[PDB]
Formats: sequence, C-alpha cells, structure tokens
Amino acid sequence: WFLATASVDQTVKIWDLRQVRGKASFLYSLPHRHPVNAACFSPDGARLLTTDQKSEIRVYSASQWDCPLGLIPHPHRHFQHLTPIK
DNA sequence: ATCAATATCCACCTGCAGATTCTACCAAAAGTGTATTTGGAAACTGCTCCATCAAAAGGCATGTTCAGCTGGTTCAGCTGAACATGCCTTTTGATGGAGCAGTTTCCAAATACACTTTTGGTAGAATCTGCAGGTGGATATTGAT
Repeated sequence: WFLATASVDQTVKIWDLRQVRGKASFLYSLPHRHPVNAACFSPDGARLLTTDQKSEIRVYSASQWDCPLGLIPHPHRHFQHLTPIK
C-alpha cells in the first residue's frame, strides 16, 4: 500500500493508494533536474531506484525519501526512435 | 686581400617655430526632482532537433596504365639602371583685394503628434500546370586506324 510513479514533470511521486483521494494530496515528492524514465522498487522494499534521461541515477531510501543516499552517474541519453532505458 | 672613393653615422651647439604655460571667461556636466518608458521574469503553444537501426543505392580508396606538364638547363638578343650636362619649372617669399566660409535675424514653409476612419495585405482552404521524371531515338563528338 505504497506506490511509486514517475513523470516528465521532472518529479517522481510516492503515493499511499488507500489514503489519498484529493488530486495531489500525495505522500511524498522527490524532484529532479531532468525527466525520469524509470522508478523501480527493490525486492526488499526499502531501496528505490530512479533513472533519468540525461545523465544520472539516484537511490532513495525508506528512511526520509527526500534526500538521496547516492548518485550513480552514467549516460543513457534519450532519443526519439530509441527505446527508453530502464 | 687590399686599398682608394662616396655615402652614412655621430659629437658639438644655437636661434627659433612649434610646444607648452597661463588668464579669463562662459557653453557643457551634475544635482534635484519629476514624468515617461522598458527588459526581463512567469505562463503557454506549436514547430522541429536529438541523431538509432534495416534495407538499399550509389560514391570512394585502391590499384593500375601512360601522355603531356613541370621545371631544370643553355643561350641570343635586348633594355633599362647609372650617370653627366644643361637649363628651366618650380621654391620661397611678398602683397592685394574679391569674395566664400561662416555668422546672426526671423519668420514662412515643412512636419511630428494625436485622433478618427477606410482598406488592402496577409494567413489559410480550394484549384492548376511546368517541369521532374520517364521513354526513346537522331545527331555531335573522340578517337583508333
């Protein structure tokens, strides 16, 4: 009963699907400098991976979603006819 | 190598045309204050830039062949720099006096500025045709012979 979603708005949002109903009465919001191509949870559940379109990877933790633990810089640049990277 | 001839740089050095100093003004720089005008930080919309992967068309890196150009040599003219000489167009240096550069007066001719009223020049949606492209064949052009 917590959810993750990613968007071209340069933000990635963590929801609580049972509690929220109010059109962005969300739980947490993490910003970025560029768009996001993927936001995938762990198997254990405590580590969120996030992957942008220009050059970055971020790891956010269970503990205080806002601040990141670590950045893994690596270029996976976006392109029209290319399949986006995950 | 050397030594005579001409041209060139360098120490002494002086009176003055050009450089600098100095008065006395007033036509430009700032202050104060105000009225007017802007460039750049938030929203939003619609072209069109980032530069992968198959499939295919056509251009180039390589190698091969040889004729005709480069660029070196030798040389018969020829022509243009040096120069003396005279003399004669210009250099300084004055003097006149006519008239254009330039200034001032002022107002008749030409224009901004602010408003209202036409209007045609410009997107966008329906029609056209000259030329891209194709097809094909006669004559002009290179070149072997």
